[PDB]
Amino acid sequence: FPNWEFARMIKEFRATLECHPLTMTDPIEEHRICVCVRKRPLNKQELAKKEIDVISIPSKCLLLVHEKVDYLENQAFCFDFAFDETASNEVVYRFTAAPLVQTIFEGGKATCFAYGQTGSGKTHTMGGDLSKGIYAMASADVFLLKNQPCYRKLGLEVYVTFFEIYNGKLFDLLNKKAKLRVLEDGKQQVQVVGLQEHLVNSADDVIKMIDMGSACRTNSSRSHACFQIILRAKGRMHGKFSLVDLAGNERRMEGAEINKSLLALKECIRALGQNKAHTPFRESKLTQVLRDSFIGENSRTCMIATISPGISSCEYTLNTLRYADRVKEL
Ligand SMILES: Nc1ncnc2c1ncn2[C@@H]1O[C@H](COP(=O)(O)OP(=O)(O)O)[C@@H](O)[C@H]1O
Ligand SMILES: [Mg+2]
Repeated sequence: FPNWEFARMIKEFRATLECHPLTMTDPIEEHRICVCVRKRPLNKQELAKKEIDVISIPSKCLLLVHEKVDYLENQAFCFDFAFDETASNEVVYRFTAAPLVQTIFEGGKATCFAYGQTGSGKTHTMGGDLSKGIYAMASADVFLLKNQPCYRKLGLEVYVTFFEIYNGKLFDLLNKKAKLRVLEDGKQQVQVVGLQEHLVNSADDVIKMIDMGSACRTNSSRSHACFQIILRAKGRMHGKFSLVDLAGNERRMEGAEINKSLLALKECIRALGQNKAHTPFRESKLTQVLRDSFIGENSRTCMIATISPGISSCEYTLNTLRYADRVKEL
């Protein structure tokens, strides 16, 4: 009843729109830079306040934003994958993090980020509803891949880390929120001093670590959480996957550290894209710690831009989409 016949126009547009959504049998794609969008459904509180759903997904790659002016104006965005409200964590995982698990076994570096406004679904995507969770699904597949004959030969051990970044400070979530320190040497290599890697022999051990870690993390909407899977051959690093649940991108309080951090990340992803010798890693603790993952022939990244579909979040949604749009730009 409040926001005009805008809801009626949106419904009429949806009834005419013939859709071609993503399914689980669609072939997995191999991208150096994979940029996705994930729309979460309206919650019970949003449905109670009569929030209009202003997002449609007519294909595996296309996202539409419905704007009132006062007549319907539809804005289109194109991504590698667009996940609608029917997409489970399992479906999202398949097309994002899952193809990057093999990368770490070939001796590469992989990164996976969940980016978007607070309440959009980043933690739900990475950690789980409480149901997995990209961290758990990646961990499970790491242990399946290392039990295979090809890789069982390599003599690989699996280590894990889990830390958060808040106000330019790193805290170890597996070692009682200890304030670690990030150092850079004369060759631009970065080390997190005091960060202990934990040896794990099963995905069940990792789940206990994530749960141990998630219990620590607190507002958790103002911090980045980074979970790492590290493959070591004989103590020598073979491969690394870093999975990050970023701080909310929406904007007295502080959001200047977050915004510079997110801007720095975009530039680092963009630079990996262009196979550049230098990227502005130093501009944030997040990019400094992940420096190693934005360089190399066999370094790959995925970003999942999570969006809240309600009319009230429209401006924040457009900011998220505009940012994700500039992440994979030649
Ligand atoms: N795709 C989804 N399907 C169902 N519920 C979701 C989905 N994404 C998010 N939610 C729910 O919405 C709420 C907020 O999500 P959350 O992951 O905490 O957001 P964020 O980390 O981006 O701030 C939670 O109760 C969560 O389970
Ligand atoms: Mg969260």
